[PDB]
Amino acid sequence: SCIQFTRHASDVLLNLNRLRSRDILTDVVIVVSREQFRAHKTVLMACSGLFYSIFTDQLKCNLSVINLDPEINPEGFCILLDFMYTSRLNLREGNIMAVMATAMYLQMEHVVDTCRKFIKASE
Amino acid sequence: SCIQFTRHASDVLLNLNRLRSRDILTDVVIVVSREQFRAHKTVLMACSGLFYSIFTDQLKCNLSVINLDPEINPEGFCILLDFMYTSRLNLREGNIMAVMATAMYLQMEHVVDTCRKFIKASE
Amino acid sequence: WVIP
Amino acid sequence: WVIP
Ligand SMILES: CSc1ncc(Cl)c(Nc2ccc3c(c2)CC(=O)N3)n1
Ligand SMILES: CSc1ncc(Cl)c(Nc2ccc3c(c2)CC(=O)N3)n1
Ligand SMILES: [Cl-]
Ligand SMILES: [Cl-]
Ligand SMILES: [Cl-]
Ligand SMILES: [Cl-]
Repeated sequence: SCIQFTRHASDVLLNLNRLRSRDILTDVVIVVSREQFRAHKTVLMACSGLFYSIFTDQLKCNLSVINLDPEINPEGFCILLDFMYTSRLNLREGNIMAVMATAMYLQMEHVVDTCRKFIKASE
Repeated sequence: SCIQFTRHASDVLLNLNRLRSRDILTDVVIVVSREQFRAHKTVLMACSGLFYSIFTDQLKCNLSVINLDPEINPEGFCILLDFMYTSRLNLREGNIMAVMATAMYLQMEHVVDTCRKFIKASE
Repeated sequence: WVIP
Repeated sequence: WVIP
């Protein structure tokens, strides 16, 4: 018999992004080919199968620095980190291959799906 | 020129609630008249003006235990904590007064608004 | 607010 | 996915 507030999840995510932009309560640095990205472990886990696996590991859960595979493109990661905190994906002809490869590595199934679809339309 | 995934914010919140239910990466205990509630500081801040003020304070941001005012009802808090992580509010004739008072103290404006409206309909 |  |  609950009532539901339609905009609640969006408002929560908007506030989480405001905390990220002001570097409030960020608890991890993600290193991508020397570029550094500060974030909240819980948000990374909520969006990515890879971060979910990493931060549920009894040793890795306590790390303040995570280094990604050197093949990972920093711009592709940045676009995906922005998507995690906003639901918005900056998908462009020039970045789609790097975004899809990064989303496959991060295990972000819905992003991988839209990249496959946009690539298929161009062929 | 971004594309947007409609269900992303809801899916993020659902995963944050899964982490709460399994007590994963919870970083604070909220004490309400001896009852204890584990949660994520970032989610509490994203939902409540009171928690936002508390965890942006340079001293309180580091506390692992927060004690609420003794007038706060533990059931009212529990219903609001559930709403924070699900967008669903269990509003009932028997709890509406405790839920509204707790939402006013926690500074959860949309919850206060629906409580005022439901009370006005019954008068 | 809605009935979910 | 939509055009926001
Ligand atoms: C599976 S239970 C669960 N519970 C809590 C969390 Cl934080 C979580 N995250 C997560 C796991 C896998 C995947 C994603 C998020 C996005 C994606 O495409 N795959 N999962
Ligand atoms: C105001 S900027 C901002 N930035 C980040 C966060 Cl985490 C935040 N939360 C917050 C503040 C006030 C209120 C709520 C959340 C719910 C409500 O009714 N009032 N606010
Ligand atoms: Cl470390
Ligand atoms: Cl995704
Ligand atoms: Cl403490
Ligand atoms: Cl609210």
